[PDB]
Amino acid sequence: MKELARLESPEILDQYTAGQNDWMEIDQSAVWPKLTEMQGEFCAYCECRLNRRHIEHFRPRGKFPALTFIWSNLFGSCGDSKWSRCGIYKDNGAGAYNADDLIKPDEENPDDYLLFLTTGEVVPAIGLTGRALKKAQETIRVFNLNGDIKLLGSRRTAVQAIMPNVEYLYSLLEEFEEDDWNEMLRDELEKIESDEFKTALKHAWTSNQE
Amino acid sequence: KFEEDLTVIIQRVFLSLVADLARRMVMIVLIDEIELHLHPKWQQEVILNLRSVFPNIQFIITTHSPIVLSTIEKRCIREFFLDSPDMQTKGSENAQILEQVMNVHPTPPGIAESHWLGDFELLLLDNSGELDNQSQELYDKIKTHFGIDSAELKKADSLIRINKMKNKINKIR
Amino acid sequence: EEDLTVIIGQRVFLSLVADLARRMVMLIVLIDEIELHLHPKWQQEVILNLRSVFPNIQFIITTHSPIVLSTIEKRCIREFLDSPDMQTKGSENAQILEQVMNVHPTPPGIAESHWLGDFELLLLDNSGELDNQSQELYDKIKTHFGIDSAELKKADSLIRINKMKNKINKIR
Ligand SMILES: [Zn+2]
Repeated sequence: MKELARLESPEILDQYTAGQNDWMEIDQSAVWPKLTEMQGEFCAYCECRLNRRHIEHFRPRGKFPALTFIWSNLFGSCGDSKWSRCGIYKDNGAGAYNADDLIKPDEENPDDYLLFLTTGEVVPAIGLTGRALKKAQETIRVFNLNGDIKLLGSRRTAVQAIMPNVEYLYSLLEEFEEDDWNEMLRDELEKIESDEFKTALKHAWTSNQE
Repeated sequence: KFEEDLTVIIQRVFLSLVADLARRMVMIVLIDEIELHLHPKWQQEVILNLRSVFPNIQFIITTHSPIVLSTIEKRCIREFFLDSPDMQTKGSENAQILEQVMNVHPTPPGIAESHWLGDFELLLLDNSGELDNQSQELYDKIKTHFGIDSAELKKADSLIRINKMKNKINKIR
Repeated sequence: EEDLTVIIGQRVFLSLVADLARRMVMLIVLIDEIELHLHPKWQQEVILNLRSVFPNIQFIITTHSPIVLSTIEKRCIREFLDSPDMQTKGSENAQILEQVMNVHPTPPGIAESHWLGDFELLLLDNSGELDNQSQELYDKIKTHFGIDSAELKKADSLIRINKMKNKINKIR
């Protein structure tokens, strides 16, 4: 999960208002050119590469009438309805996910409630307690980020294929200077922006801003 | 829905089967569990030996191992509306045709000794990065249960250095 | 040993367990090829369900599957009879395959397997630069495996570590 930034809203979601209208009658081709600008070409919840894409409502469309044509509630998930990860699993799968106890990528930095170890596991952050710990333990459970073998297996490979690359940059740290090494680290953190699991790598590179 | 040459649906016995097939032909072949009583270094050279002897005979082999899959192309796999996978199995490692085509983790999930390494990082990210007593008693148990040569110790000693330098730069700030 | 001895050279498990339990209640087990007809997912939890449902009984099994060896200690592995030099309890099924069974991770016969390693060799044969021949092989890695596979996410991490190595050397 990254910290998506919702800037503007598609114009198409203004001639449609909840109630009389239905989500089906919306031309989703006019929404994607805006979602792709916000979250890039990656899933909002797991940061995989969107190849089988669909539009998900953070709060479902059945338990929350209204908010169905509201821009704030629309994200892009990685499973089309022709799956066992975020999106499809958030509805078919997990059976109780009261929406308050979930991380909204575009309103809550999903780095205070998530830690991506170099083994590809998403464990709650360090030291969280109370309600802040339930948010992490629920977003890791309703958006499967530790219980899907095809995702946990695809993030171990992506986070460990660069582990030898990380160990060298930090190895050549006490020999180099602060400015040059920081520039090299930036260049290494400016290339994961266009790579899968942009945040799993960033946590293996510097930290979850701790 | 089948292919033309291979359709994989996910030594004495194999030789007897080959001899029987050759005798029948000289006078389609749907093998079941091609990897039956075959050491791993006879599974990655079985599909390539079943075509060399028989050039043109459609095969409907069914398998359970991730090794005979690494000698087959993606288009030939048929999971169970059967649907082909989303990775190229031909040439792929026999630890990702298992994870991403058969849903089986590399390390056992039920063995408490496999989690150790992935748990040892947590005891290092909690203490700001440096080692402590509760973490050093899990590093030793990794250096006494996996021997001092193995990848498990080579990854635990890579976490130690990376997180000791990741806390060094953080400290300078 | 005393509990388990694997000598390396769920429905199916049902009848076996049922017969063993019936014989035990009515009153050493030679369990050959405990990986027979078992999906690689049930092979990871076969010896843990036999040391739990049958706590006090000596088991001698015959095995040529890396997964079921990953759930056994090295003290119980008697390969054709000295035990291996690596601990096979919690190790990756790809390192129990290379070091205990002498089977390379990728097939030797498939010429598409010697592409990542050949890529490393070519890239280190030019001092870390993608000149003209390693670039062609890298293009063939992407076109065959995928835009993001294990064989290309590893190839792209070599082109970067080598670039950094060259940059640092040019400064030193
Ligand atoms: Zn996703």
